[PDB]
Amino acid sequence: SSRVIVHVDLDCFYAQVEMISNPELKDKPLGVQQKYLVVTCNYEARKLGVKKLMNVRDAKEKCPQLVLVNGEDLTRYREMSYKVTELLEEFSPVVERLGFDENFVDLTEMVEKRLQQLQSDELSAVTVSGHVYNNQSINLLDVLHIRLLVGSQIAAEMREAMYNQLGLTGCAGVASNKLLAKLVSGVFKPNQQTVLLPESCQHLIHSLNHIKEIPGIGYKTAKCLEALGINSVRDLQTFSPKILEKELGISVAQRIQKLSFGEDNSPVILSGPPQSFSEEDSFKKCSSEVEAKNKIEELLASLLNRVCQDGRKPHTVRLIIRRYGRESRQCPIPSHVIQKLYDVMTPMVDILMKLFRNMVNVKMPFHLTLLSVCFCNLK
DNA sequence: CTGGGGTCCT
DNA sequence: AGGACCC
Ligand SMILES: Nc1ccn([C@H]2C[C@H](O)[C@@H](COP(=O)(O)NP(=O)(O)OP(=O)(O)O)O2)c(=O)n1
Ligand SMILES: [Mn+2]
Ligand SMILES: [Mn+2]
Ligand SMILES: [Mn+2]
Repeated sequence: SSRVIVHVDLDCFYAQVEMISNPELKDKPLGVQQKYLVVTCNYEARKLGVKKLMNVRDAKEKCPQLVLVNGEDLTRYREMSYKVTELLEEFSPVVERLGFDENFVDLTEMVEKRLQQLQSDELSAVTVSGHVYNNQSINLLDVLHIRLLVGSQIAAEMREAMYNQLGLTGCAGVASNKLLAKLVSGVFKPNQQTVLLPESCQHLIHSLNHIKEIPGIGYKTAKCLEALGINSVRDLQTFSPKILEKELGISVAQRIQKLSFGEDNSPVILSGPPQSFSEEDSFKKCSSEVEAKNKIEELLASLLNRVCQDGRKPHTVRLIIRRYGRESRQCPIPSHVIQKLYDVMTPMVDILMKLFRNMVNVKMPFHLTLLSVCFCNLK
C-alpha cells in the first residue's frame, strides 16, 4: 500500500528564468516585479532582506540597489514550466502540476522495477542521495527505507536532468504521500533535496508553527480555526471531530484533520494539457468602455495565438471584472467561430462586449480595476 | 504599493 | 456564478 512520491519545486522560478535570459543579472540582487509587487527575488536579494511578495517600495527600502525586471508577461515562464513537466513525464508518465513551478511524481512503480533488478549483495549498497530529514538513521533492512532511498536516487537523476537539459535548479522531497513530499521538499533550500523516513513524519508535521502552513488549509479555513482556539498542528490533531464537522462541513473537517496527522491518500493525477487559458490586466482605473474594449481586444489577441498553438479549441469564454469582489459572465462560443480557428477577432470582441455591459452600467459612471478573459471548456 | 496566473467543488 | 484552494 505504501507509495514513493516526489515533489519538485523550482528555485526562485521567475527570477531564475530572467537570470537565464540575461546573465548580467546573475550576480546582482534581482527581483521580478508585477505592478507594485516583487513577486519573487533571487537568493542574492534574499540575503539582503528581500522577501517573496514584498512591495516594490519595501523591497527597495530594504535593498536600494535591487535590480527589478518586469514579469507581467508569463510567456517565458509558462514555456519553461511545461518543459519541466515534460521532462519529468519521461521518467513516469503520471505527473501532477501545482502552479507553474511544482510537480508531483509517483515513483512507486519505478522504485519497484529498480529493486527487482537488484541482487541481494547490493541491497546493502543502497545509499541515500541528498539529505535525510532530521538526520534519521537508515535501517537497510527496512524495506520502506530502501524504497525511499531509491526514490531519492531517482529524485537526484531528475534534478540533474533538469539542470543538464534545461539549465534549471530546484528542490525535491521524497516521502510516502503528496503532503509529506511537499512539506519536506522545502527543508533544505535552495537546489537541494530531502527524504523523509516514516519514523520522522510526526517530527516534520510538528515542526510547523501554524496550521495555515499545511497545504489545503487556506486563508478562510485558518481564520475559522483560529476563532475556535486552534493554532498548533496538535490543536487540530486533538480537536473534536464533531465540532469540526459542524463548523466546516464533513469533507473539509475530515480531510484537514487527517492532514494534521500527515495522512494524505490523494493520488498523483496526470495534469496533462491545461484546462483553461486566461489573461488578466490590472490598472488603477477603467471608466470608458471603448477603453475597456481596447484592454479586452489586447487580452484576446494573445489568447487567440496561444489557443491556436495548443491545437485544441475552446467551447466557452468568460469575462471577469473587479469594481473599485470579483464578478464574471461566461457564454458558449458559437460553432462557426470555433471552426474558423479568417477574422475571428471582431465577433469575439462583440460577444465579450455584450457580456461586459451585462455586468457594468455605462449610463452610470463606473470604476473598474481588473479585466480578465478566460478560454475554457477545451476539446 | 495586492500579480498573474491556475485547479476543482458547490 | 461564485468560492475555496494552490503557486
Ligand atoms: N503568489 C504567487 C506565488 C508565486 N508566483 C510565481 C513567482 C514564483 O517565482 C513562482 C513559484 O512560486 P514559489 O515556489 O512559491 N516562489 P519561488 O519559486 O520564486 O522561490 P522558492 O522559494 O521556491 O525558491 O510563481 C506568483 O506569481 N504569485
Ligand atoms: Mn513553488
Ligand atoms: Mn519555487
Ligand atoms: Mn495553506
